[PDB]
Amino acid sequence: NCVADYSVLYNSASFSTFKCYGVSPTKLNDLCFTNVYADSFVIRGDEVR
Amino acid sequence: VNQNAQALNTLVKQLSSNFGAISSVLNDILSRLDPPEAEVQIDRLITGRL
Amino acid sequence: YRVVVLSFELLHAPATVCGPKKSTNLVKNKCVNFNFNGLTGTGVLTESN
Amino acid sequence: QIAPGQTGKIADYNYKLPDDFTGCVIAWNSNNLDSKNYNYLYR
Repeated sequence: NCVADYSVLYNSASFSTFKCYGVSPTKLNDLCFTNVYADSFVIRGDEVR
Repeated sequence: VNQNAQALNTLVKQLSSNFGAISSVLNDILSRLDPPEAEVQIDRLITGRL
Repeated sequence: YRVVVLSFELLHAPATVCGPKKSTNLVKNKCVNFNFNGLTGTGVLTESN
Repeated sequence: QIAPGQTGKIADYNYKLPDDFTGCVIAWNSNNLDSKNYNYLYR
């Protein structure tokens, strides 16, 4: 039920990776979704791959 | 006349096929992906449609 | 490492999470480029029966 | 960001390659020579 400005996220240098697979990240401002789910957890840095 | 119809109908049902691309619709690929990756997928469509 | 995974439902249903873009007024009965909900194309728009 | 067709702060605003770049990107650590330092400007 909202507007998601993905440019705010993608422009952040805090991210060590910002890897978009089934979409290209510039298109996130052009697209629309019927659901979005954020997953959220901690791992060791060698396990990000 | 039935064979000239089955030919055009089956030619158009092959627009619904993916050929293993991420979508059957060219505009979906061109909405979802930037050109460096979209061209990898559209070449699936041009290979399968041709 | 703090991991966020933004899973997207690209599946066909009503628009629910959207990109940071202004809509514009709909034109009927004339040739127009269009986008609805990221469904991009070109066409003539008319009242359906 | 120093590759063909990339996006990011350099790949938009400072240095961008064509999607079909022919050439080679050669890079090395220079902390031993360039660090002191704030004369290295970017957008």
